[PDB]
Formats: sequence, C-alpha cells, structure tokens
Amino acid sequence: GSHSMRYFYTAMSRPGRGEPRFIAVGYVDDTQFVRFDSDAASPRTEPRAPWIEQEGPEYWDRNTQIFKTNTQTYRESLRNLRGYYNQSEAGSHIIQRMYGCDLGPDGRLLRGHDQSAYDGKDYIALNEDLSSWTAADTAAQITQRKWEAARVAEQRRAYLEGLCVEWLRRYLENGKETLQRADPPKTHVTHHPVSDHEATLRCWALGFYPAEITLTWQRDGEDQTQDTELVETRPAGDRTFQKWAAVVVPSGEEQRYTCHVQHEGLPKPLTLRWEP
Amino acid sequence: LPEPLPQGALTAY
Amino acid sequence: MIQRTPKIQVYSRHPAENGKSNFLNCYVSGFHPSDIEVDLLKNGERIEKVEHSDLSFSKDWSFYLLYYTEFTPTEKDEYACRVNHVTLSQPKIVKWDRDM
Repeated sequence: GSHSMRYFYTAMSRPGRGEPRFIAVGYVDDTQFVRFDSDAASPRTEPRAPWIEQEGPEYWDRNTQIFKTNTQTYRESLRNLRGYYNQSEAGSHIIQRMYGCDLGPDGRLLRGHDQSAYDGKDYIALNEDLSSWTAADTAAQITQRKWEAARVAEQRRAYLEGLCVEWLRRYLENGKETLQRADPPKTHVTHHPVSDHEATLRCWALGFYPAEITLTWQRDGEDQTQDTELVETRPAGDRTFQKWAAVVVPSGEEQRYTCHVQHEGLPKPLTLRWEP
Repeated sequence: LPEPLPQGALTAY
Repeated sequence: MIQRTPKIQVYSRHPAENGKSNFLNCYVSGFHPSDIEVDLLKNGERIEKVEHSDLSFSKDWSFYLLYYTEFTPTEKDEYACRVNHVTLSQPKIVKWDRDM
C-alpha cells in the first residue's frame, strides 16, 4: 500500500518556568516509533515501537544530537517570532513543525511535506516543488527571506527525496509484519430506542489499522450526512482504532437504513443492517 | 530518521 | 490568542465485560494550546498513576493525547474522565458509557 513518514516537533515557551520545552515524535503511518523530550530527566531519543529497537547506538546518538541541537535552535526561533509579532515577554507561545515523505504503492516518492505553525496557525510551508515557500503573513516573510538567503529549501529537498525515503523504506521492511498489515474493522450495529417513535442505530467499527476509514449511513440508498452523528476516530491503545456513526430513525423504518464501511483491510466495502 | 543537521549552522526561524 | 477547546471521548480498549480486566481510555483531541489536565475517575475519585501518550498533533495543528489505565468494569462502578484546559472555566467531566 501507500505509506508515509512524519516527524512532529512542538516547541513551547513558558516564561518564568524555565526554557522552552522541545518534544519530537516520529511516525510511520499511524504508528509512533520514536520520541525525544527536552523535559525528560535525561533527554535522549527513545524507541516507541519494537521494530526500531534493532537500530544501533550510532543511530540513537545521531538522533539525539539532531534533537538536542533543534531544542536550542527552536528556543532562538521562539525569541525571534515573539519579536516578529511585537509580543510581550509575558506570554507562552508554540512553534510546531510537521514534515516527511509520502510513498506510493510502488515505494516511489509521491511528495514531500514541510509545514510550520505559530500559536496553532499556519506560518510557513515548503511548497510541493520542494524549492519555494508560502508565508502566511509579514512575520513569516521574514523567515522566508532568511531561509531563501541560507538556501534552506535545498536542504529540506535533499532530505525529503533522499534520507527520508531511504529510511522509511527500511522501517517498512523491518516492521513489515505490522506496518504493512492492514487489520480490517470488526463491525456491528446496535439499536437503542430514544422514545416510542424513534430509535438510535449505531454502526461500530473496532480493531482496525490504519486509522483511515469511511463509515456512513444511507436511508433508501441515500447518504444521510446531515443526520449522522460521527465521532472522531480514536485509538484503542493496542495500535488499532475505533469509530462509530449513529442515526436516529423512525421506529419501524430500521430496515431502510444501511451502514457502509470502507477500509484498506477490506477487499470490498461492507454493507450492514440492524439485525434484531 | 529526522532531518539531519546541515553542514553550516542550523538556520533558525 | 487563538485557542481551541478539547474534544473528549471516554471508552474501553476492548468491549466491556463485567469482571474482566480491560483498559479505560480518555482521548482528548482538537485542543490548542497543548497544556491540559486529565484525570480518570473511579466513583468520583482520582485514579493514581494513569499513563498517557506522547504529545503529538493533527494536520490542523490541534493536539491530541490518550490517557489510559487498567480497569475491571463492574455493574456498580462509575468511571469518568475529568479535563481542564485554558479554554474551560471549570473542569469538564465526561462519564464512561459502554455504548459510546
């Protein structure tokens, strides 16, 4: 199937409570495999999936050097952005970065990503060309000019097309039994009367991986988007995910409703009904 | 593997 | 500043069966900024030593965390998740409903 790798950096200032915290986590698809936290008693890159544990000491030290250096640079960046927005020394602020590479079903690079935010709003993004930037405002334009002057895009491109893809393919092979395994949802429909003339039908999907899934209700074959309650896909804690979709229907019309489920683990979409 | 450090100094925002 | 309040779901890892060990989860998501206080409650009292996932975030930059602890559900015992965040004037309590 298709696969991606992403790293997620969060740098958070906290005036009066020490230097800004830097935490990095790494993912292949929906599986976290590393972490680094500057607030740890002894900050170091730590494994978070069994298949990364085989990497040697040089790997762990290489990661740790990268994250320790980033910790320091992000503190400078937080100071710089405070200034670009004319902000006080009093408030706590956050820079986030997410970046990585997407591969298609053949293992070839589909595209790269490298996006940053400040206080939860887009700040600067590497364009799909991996060569130019989109800045969200005149503050981010300062960063853009600085990064253009230092030919930063060229560095990001070299990584995204090179080491990013190479290491993702390695992880996919080393973790093939899980990373390249799609677990289909286990499904059922429940029925709960809400009154004498209405009942809730809830369509459940449990135990699936990866998290991407489509769960919908149809009435007489028509999508019921507005009248469907859909919860956010949620982690079970055993690698798998859960989701449900509910609709409130007239008592006696239950058989006019069908739940449709699509998931990578499914050869063909499922259609389910309440089974009294 | 995360983005490696550049040959020159890592550029801040 | 722009802030986003947390979504909260409380649920079990496995389908709940009374008398059988399981995990109680509280998933908080969609929030910004990242500081957040989450307690799991058993009959109104804080459960000690609850674990949680490493801080990460979604494509829209909002943060998410999973808090979890082992538990053995029963017919009598009530479980809940209590959340506070800068966006909330008081802690929000969401009860565990095995049908949700």
